[PDB]
Amino acid sequence: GDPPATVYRYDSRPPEDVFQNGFTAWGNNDNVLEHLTGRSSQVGSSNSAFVSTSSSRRYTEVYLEHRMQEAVEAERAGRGTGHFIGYIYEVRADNNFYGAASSYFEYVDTYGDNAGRILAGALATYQSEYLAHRRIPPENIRRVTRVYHNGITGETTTTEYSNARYVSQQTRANPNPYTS
Ligand SMILES: Nc1ncnc2c1ncn2[C@@H]1O[C@H](COP(=O)(O)OP(=O)(O)OC[C@H]2O[C@H](O)[C@H](O)[C@@H]2O)[C@@H](O)[C@H]1O
Ligand SMILES: NC(=O)c1cccnc1
Repeated sequence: GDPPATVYRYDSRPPEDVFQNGFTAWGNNDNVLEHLTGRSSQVGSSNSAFVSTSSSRRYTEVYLEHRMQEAVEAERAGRGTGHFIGYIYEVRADNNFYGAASSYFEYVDTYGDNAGRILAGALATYQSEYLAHRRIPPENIRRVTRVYHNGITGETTTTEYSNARYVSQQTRANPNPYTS
């Protein structure tokens, strides 16, 4: 019943960056609906105040696999090399991580939605999702799984290593919804 002590994040950026610097959110837009619909992320206004994570490692693997498959399709069509490297970061959650579901229900029951119209064509999703407000320090980042895909040979290689900067502290995600 406790909030998760560990969450996961798929990101394209390599540990030389992330292990040293942590994750910082795009900007100061802490509207939960705009984030969960994807409107404030990289593909939208790139100003979200949240860093998305999941209590489900499988969720982040599916996400990684989708991006890898896009590279595979690009090579098959002559519009890419097929090369892809994706990373799944294992992260210790603390009180600055908020459950997406509870944050979403509170938000939309108060200010409402506009389904399909917040981002265009997007519904708000949130199942195993946890939102870190503004930043995840490098000290929270435990390890990474590196998935390397050779675009021409098709071989996929997976390796794992820990972050020297990780600090073992006793924390878990916030039990409460995010409120602005
Ligand atoms: N601060 C940054 N600086 C440079 N690149 C960044 C930065 N943040 C992200 N990227 C790059 O931007 C890429 C995407 O990271 P993100 O914008 O956080 O979005 P998501 O993928 O977590 O999903 C966010 C929400 O959207 C959907 O609704 C989801 O379900 C979530 O609810 C990173 O891999 C990096 O290449
Ligand atoms: N970037 C991610 O791993 C992620 C986790 C949960 C929801 N959306 C994105």
